[PDB]
Amino acid sequence: QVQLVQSGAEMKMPGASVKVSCKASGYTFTGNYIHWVRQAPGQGLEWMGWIAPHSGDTSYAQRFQGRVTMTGDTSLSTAYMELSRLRSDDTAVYYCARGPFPNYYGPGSYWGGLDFWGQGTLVSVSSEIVMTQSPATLSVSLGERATLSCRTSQNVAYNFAWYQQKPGQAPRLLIYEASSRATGTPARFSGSGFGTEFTLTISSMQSEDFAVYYCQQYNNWPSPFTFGPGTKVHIK
Amino acid sequence: CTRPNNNTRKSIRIGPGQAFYATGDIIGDIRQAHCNVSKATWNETLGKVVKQL
Amino acid sequence: NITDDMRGELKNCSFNMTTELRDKKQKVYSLFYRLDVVQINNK
Ligand SMILES: *[C@@H]1O[C@H](CO)[C@@H](O[C@@H]2O[C@H](CO)[C@@H](O[C@@H]3O[C@H](CO[C@H]4O[C@H](CO[C@H]5O[C@H](CO)[C@@H](O)[C@H](O)[C@@H]5O)[C@@H](O)[C@H](O[C@H]5O[C@H](CO)[C@@H](O)[C@H](O)[C@@H]5O)[C@@H]4O)[C@@H](O)[C@H](O[C@H]4O[C@H](CO)[C@@H](O)[C@H](O)[C@@H]4O)[C@@H]3O)[C@H](O)[C@H]2NC(C)=O)[C@H](O)[C@H]1NC(C)=O
Ligand SMILES: *[C@@H]1O[C@H](CO)[C@@H](O[C@@H]2O[C@H](CO)[C@@H](O[C@@H]3O[C@H](CO[C@H]4O[C@H](CO)[C@@H](O)[C@H](O)[C@@H]4O)[C@@H](O)[C@H](O[C@H]4O[C@H](CO)[C@@H](O)[C@H](O)[C@@H]4O)[C@@H]3O)[C@H](O)[C@H]2NC(C)=O)[C@H](O)[C@H]1NC(C)=O
Ligand SMILES: *[C@@H]1O[C@H](CO)[C@@H](O[C@@H]2O[C@H](CO)[C@@H](O[C@@H]3O[C@H](CO)[C@@H](O)[C@H](O)[C@@H]3O)[C@H](O)[C@H]2NC(C)=O)[C@H](O)[C@H]1NC(C)=O
Ligand SMILES: *[C@@H]1O[C@H](CO)[C@@H](O[C@@H]2O[C@H](CO)[C@@H](O[C@@H]3O[C@H](CO)[C@@H](O)[C@H](O)[C@@H]3O)[C@H](O)[C@H]2NC(C)=O)[C@H](O)[C@H]1NC(C)=O
Ligand SMILES: *[C@@H]1O[C@H](CO)[C@@H](O)[C@H](O)[C@H]1NC(C)=O
Repeated sequence: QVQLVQSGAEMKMPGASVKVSCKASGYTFTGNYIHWVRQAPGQGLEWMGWIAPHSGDTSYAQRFQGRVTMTGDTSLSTAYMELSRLRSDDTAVYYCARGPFPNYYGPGSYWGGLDFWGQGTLVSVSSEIVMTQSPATLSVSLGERATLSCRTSQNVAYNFAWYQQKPGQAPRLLIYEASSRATGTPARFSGSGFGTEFTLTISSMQSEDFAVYYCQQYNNWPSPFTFGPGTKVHIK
Repeated sequence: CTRPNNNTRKSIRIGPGQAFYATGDIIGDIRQAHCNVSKATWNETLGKVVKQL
Repeated sequence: NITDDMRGELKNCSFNMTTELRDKKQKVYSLFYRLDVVQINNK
């Protein structure tokens, strides 16, 4: 099925530079915009920018623009990301992720969420912040209902999404557009909210559900993507 | 009007000699083809038509 | 892309096709719109 495979890990001090690659398979590579996102240790995810291989247009986080370069070698079905002059904000697992399919009733960038993710590649230098989640951990027994909350420092486009992550594995998309369920996701999961606060619900828990859950605000623009600290649903 | 499908053409040599262009694969923004119309413009012009009527 | 917004509209059809080598045929495939094809009587 659709798959994104990345390059190997590295350790860095602020001031240094790093280059990471991402090979896609399973779909027409040029058809979809590729986001670059990262997730620092003891920290939540961060959006670097995206490149549309079809047009070659790119969008960069204001934070990133001077320092980063995104390229795409369509023959290779590969996307590349290079970042110079590392600084604290720099170190994390770096993930590439494809945007989703276009939607029937969607405004522009409504499908800007991260539909499919690579496993991510680790690079470590110094440190970064945003959205807030609670509870930090949720202990439950299979069958109970789980409710997760996310408070944002800013209001949102209704472009809010939730992701599920077993560590060491690629993150997976649960809900998109605050309440639209991803394909392949069960009815058990549902989401809702507005403004600063949003929530995810799992009506009845299954053993597969234990993982970490993250909320994310997404849009067209550079500053627009932001993610929460994550909530761990552990069994017990 | 738009057809957002970067599809290929797996041409098949169903000769002898003559070639056929079959449909390869469909990739890209899998959305239904559709047309975009300026709504206020339509409403305005339609009105002008109704005047005649 | 699951589940189904596109409604398919095309079928992954295959068939024994006569080639340049009038003799030995070749199993090929092509995507057709369901507006072009109709069920006789996979199917
Ligand atoms: C919609 O989706 C489609 C997917 O089908 C997508 O098509 C890609 O479009 C991009 C953008 O133009 C292409 O990348 C360009 O490549 C230019 C060089 O092109 C030549 O070489 C290609 C490589 O050949 C090898 O690899 C392929 C891998 O797929 C393999 O099959 C081959 O056997 C070979 O080993 C080759 O694919 C390409 O062929 C296309 O064109 C010929 C006619 O020329 C046609 O017969 C083919 O059917 C095929 O469509 C060709 O021979 C490169 O110069 C170019 O660069 C410009 O832009 C960048 C922007 O940054 C600059 O860096 C650069 O300086 C130039 O300005 C660009 O990178 C990509 O190869 C397409 N093909 C495939 C299969 O993905 C569309 O882009 C999507 N968008 C729309 C709406 O079209
Ligand atoms: C039907 O398809 C046609 C094309 O076939 C589309 O045409 C576009 O129509 C809009 C409206 O007439 C045009 O937008 C206007 O263009 C002005 C100039 O744009 C170019 O130049 C500027 C610098 O002047 C560049 O920044 C820009 O990238 C362009 O290269 C802008 O000055 C206008 O901006 C003002 O109005 C917009 C809102 O429309 C505000 O957001 C701005 O802040 C500002 O006030 C404006 O964008 C557009 O250029 C036309 N395109 C072309 C190819 O001519 C229709 O959009 C399309 N309809 C549908 C529904 O898609
Ligand atoms: C062209 O494709 C058709 C299917 O679209 C292939 O049909 C297959 O044709 C053979 C010969 O008629 C059938 O084999 C016979 O089947 C019976 C019962 O299974 C068995 O008793 C015989 O020993 C023999 O194998 C086969 O079943 C049939 N397949 C189906 C789906 O009906 C044909 O083979 C294709 N030609 C090319 C060159 O591949
Ligand atoms: C549409 O039907 C066609 C057949 O008419 C299917 O073709 C199959 O396409 C895949 C992808 O190109 C081929 O798989 C690849 O095969 C090679 C060699 O076996 C293997 O190395 C790869 O790992 C991969 O599996 C497959 O062989 C090809 N089948 C034939 C008969 O050529 C296609 O899958 C169909 N699509 C749908 C959605 O079912
Ligand atoms: C079209 O405008 C006329 C007034 O000019 C109005 O009576 C009618 O409601 C309008 N239609 C749309 C869809 O707004």
